[PDB]
Amino acid sequence: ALWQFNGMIKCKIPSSEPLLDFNNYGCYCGLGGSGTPVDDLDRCCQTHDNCYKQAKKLDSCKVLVDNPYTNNYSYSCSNNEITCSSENNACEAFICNCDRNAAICFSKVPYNKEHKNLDAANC
Amino acid sequence: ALWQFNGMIKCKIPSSEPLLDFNNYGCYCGLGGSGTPVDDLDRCCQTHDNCYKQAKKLDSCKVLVDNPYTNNYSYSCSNNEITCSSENNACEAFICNCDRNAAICFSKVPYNKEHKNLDAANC
Ligand SMILES: [Ca+2]
Ligand SMILES: [Ca+2]
Repeated sequence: ALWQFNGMIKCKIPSSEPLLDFNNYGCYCGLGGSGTPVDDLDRCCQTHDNCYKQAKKLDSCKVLVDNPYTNNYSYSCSNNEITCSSENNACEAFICNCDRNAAICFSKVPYNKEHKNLDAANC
Repeated sequence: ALWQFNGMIKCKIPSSEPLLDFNNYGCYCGLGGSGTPVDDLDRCCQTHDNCYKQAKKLDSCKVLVDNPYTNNYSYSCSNNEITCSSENNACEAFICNCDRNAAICFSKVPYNKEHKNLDAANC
């Protein structure tokens, strides 16, 4: 869920408030997304949107009526590393991994304020 | 909460159903507990009851109206090891550790069916 993803990105970027800093960035970081990623942080977001859309094709995920930003899973953050728990059932485990990967991606790319609240005419 | 503790003990003992196998064992494994532990598994349970009672003295825990078996925290199980997450606030982090320790204790001691549903006249 949204609230596990928020903490995974602060696990990796402790100075950040992910829901403010990474929301509404580029063409993909945020609800939906279309067009060409404007940079690498945006490409991180596009890959995560594709991961979430892959998750929805999983038959395990067909039973999950709570769709991905409300679908709760388990993970821990320890010494700024993220671990998806084995108690996750297959669907939750797929979304956890989607989230792990996007948070780690976000910590490896530049952040460009120019792209914050980027006008949609760009996507 | 009860449901995080159940999974921590299956993290460590994967063949088990903790809520059936360790409930109502000796004088301490179960709600409450008084008397002398009948064995080492029971002493594991006494130490965990003392941990939970220590937790209740914490000032952090004073705000937690949901008392410990409903007080949810985060942890992961990976390769049969348990890790209490850093996103746990202090109270939850104290209970998580109480639970980590009891699950690891339960995996290191003998299990004695004689003590299963042990008559209270014994405690
Ligand atoms: Ca998006
Ligand atoms: Ca007890």
